[PDB]
Amino acid sequence: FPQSASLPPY
Amino acid sequence: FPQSASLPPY
Amino acid sequence: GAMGSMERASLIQKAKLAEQAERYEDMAAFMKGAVEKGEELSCEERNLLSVAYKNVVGGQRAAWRVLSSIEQKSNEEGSEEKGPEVREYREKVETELQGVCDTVLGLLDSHLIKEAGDAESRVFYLKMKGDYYRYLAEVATGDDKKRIIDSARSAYQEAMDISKKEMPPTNPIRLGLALNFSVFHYEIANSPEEAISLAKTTFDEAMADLHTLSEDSYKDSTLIMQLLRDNLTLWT
Amino acid sequence: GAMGSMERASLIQKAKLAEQAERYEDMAAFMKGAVEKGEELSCEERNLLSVAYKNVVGGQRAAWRVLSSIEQKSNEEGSEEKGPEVREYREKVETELQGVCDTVLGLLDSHLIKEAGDAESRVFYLKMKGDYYRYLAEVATGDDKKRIIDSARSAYQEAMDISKKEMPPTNPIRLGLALNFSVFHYEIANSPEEAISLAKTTFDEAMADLHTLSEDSYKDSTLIMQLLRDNLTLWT
Ligand SMILES: [Mg+2]
Ligand SMILES: [Mg+2]
Ligand SMILES: [Mg+2]
Ligand SMILES: [Mg+2]
Ligand SMILES: [Mg+2]
Ligand SMILES: [Mg+2]
Ligand SMILES: [Mg+2]
Ligand SMILES: [Mg+2]
Ligand SMILES: [Mg+2]
Ligand SMILES: [Mg+2]
Repeated sequence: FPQSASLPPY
Repeated sequence: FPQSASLPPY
Repeated sequence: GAMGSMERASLIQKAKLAEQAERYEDMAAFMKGAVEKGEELSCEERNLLSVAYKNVVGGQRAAWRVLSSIEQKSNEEGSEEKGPEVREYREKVETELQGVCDTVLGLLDSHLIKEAGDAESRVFYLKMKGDYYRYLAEVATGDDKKRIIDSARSAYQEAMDISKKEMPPTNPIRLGLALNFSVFHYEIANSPEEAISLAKTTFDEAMADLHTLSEDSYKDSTLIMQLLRDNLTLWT
Repeated sequence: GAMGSMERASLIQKAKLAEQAERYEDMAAFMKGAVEKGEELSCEERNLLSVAYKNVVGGQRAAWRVLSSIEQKSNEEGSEEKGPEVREYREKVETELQGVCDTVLGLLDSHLIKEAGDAESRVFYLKMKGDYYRYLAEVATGDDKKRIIDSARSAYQEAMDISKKEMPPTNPIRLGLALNFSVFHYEIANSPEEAISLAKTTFDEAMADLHTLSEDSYKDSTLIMQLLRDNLTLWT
C-alpha cells in the first residue's frame, strides 16, 4: 500500500 | 574528467 | 518582501537558474516575488511557480511522514518512553509545512485566482488551491480538518466544472486536475469508489480524444494517463 | 543561539530524527546547538556533526558548480548578453556556502580543536578544518585564495602527522583523511603527482594491515580503500 501517485513536478 | 571522489557522508 | 527591489524579469530568470541548480526554496522565493509584482502569470511562469512550491512542500511532506511514523511507533504497546522530542520535531516540520501551504494559498487569494479569466489559468490555480488544502488536510487533526477537506473539495470541484466545459478531455491541465482530485478522494476523503470512477472515466474519455492530437500533445497526454492507470492498478 | 534553550541530549536526539527525515539543515542546526553546549563530542556525535554539514555544503557546492558553469558559458564568444543575473545568483549561493564554511570553522576554533586531545577526535577535527578550507578554496578567486589553500594544507598536514604517529594504517579516520588530502592535492593544489603518490602509499600500507582486522573493521577500511582506488583509476 504505497501512496497513490499525484501529478509530479515536470 | 569527473571530479575526484572525496569521503562521502556515511 | 525581500524580492520587492528585483525586476520581474530578473526574478523569472533567477527562478529558472534555481531550477537548474535544484535550489527549490530559492526558486519559490523568486516566483513569489514575481507574483507579488501584481501582473498575471504566463503559462510558463505558472509552471515555474508550481514546480518550485511542489518541490519545497514535497520535501516537507516526506519528512513529516517519516517523523509521524516514528511518533506513531513510539505510542504502541511495549515502546520505550523517549520524551517529547519526536512530537516536538514533528510539530516543527508540520508548522513549516503549514506555513508554505498558507503562503501558496495566500498568493492564490491575493490575487491570482480573481484575475484569472481564461480556462487554462483559472483551472490551473483552482487545482493548486485544491492541492495545498489537500496538503493541509494530510496533517490536520483538530476542529478544522473537516473544513480544510471541504475547502480542497470545493476548489477541485470548481476547477473540474470549468475544465469539463472549456477544455478537451486530453488537455494536460484537465488530466492532472482529475488525477489529483482522484488522489484526494482515495487518500483524504475516504471515497475510494469515487476515486476509481473518476480515474476510469477520465482515462477512457482521454483515450477517445487522442486521435485529435499531434505527436507532441499525444506524448503530454499519455504521460498523465499512465499515472491514472498506475493508480487504478494500485486501487483495484 | 536559537538552540540555547534545548537540552544537549534533546538536540542530539533531534539531529538523529532530522537525519532519518533527510532534513540536513535542521540536523546541522541541532548539532551546532549541541557543540555550543561546550562539552566535548563523542565519536557518534562527531559523526552526526560531520554528516549534517557535509550534506548542507554538498548541496551548495553542487548548485554553485551548476551556476558557475552557466556563468562561464555566458562569457564565451558568441554568447548573448543576459545581464547581471547569473553572476548575482552565483554570488548569492557562493556567499551562503562561505557562510556555512565559516560556521563550521568557527565551531572548530571555538573550541572543538583546542579541547581535542585524543588522536581520533583531534585528527577528525583537523581533517574537517582542512575540508572546509578546501570548500572555501573551490570558490576563491581574490587576494586570499593562496592563504585559504595554505590553511587547508596546514590543517590536513597536522592531521596527517598525528594520524601517522597514533593510528594504524587501516584506521577509517586516517584513511578518510588521506583520501581527502589526496583530493586537495589533485583538485586544489595543482599537484596531481602528490595526489597519486599519497593515494597509492595509503592504499598499499592499508592493504598490508588488513590481516589484523575483524570482519567488521575490514569492511569499514576496504570501503574507503575502494575510493582511493577509484581515484587512482581516474587519475592514471
Ligand atoms: Mg520593473
Ligand atoms: Mg522497555
Ligand atoms: Mg481575464
Ligand atoms: Mg465497489
Ligand atoms: Mg492491483
Ligand atoms: Mg542541561
Ligand atoms: Mg546573438
Ligand atoms: Mg584532552
Ligand atoms: Mg609523473
Ligand atoms: Mg584510467
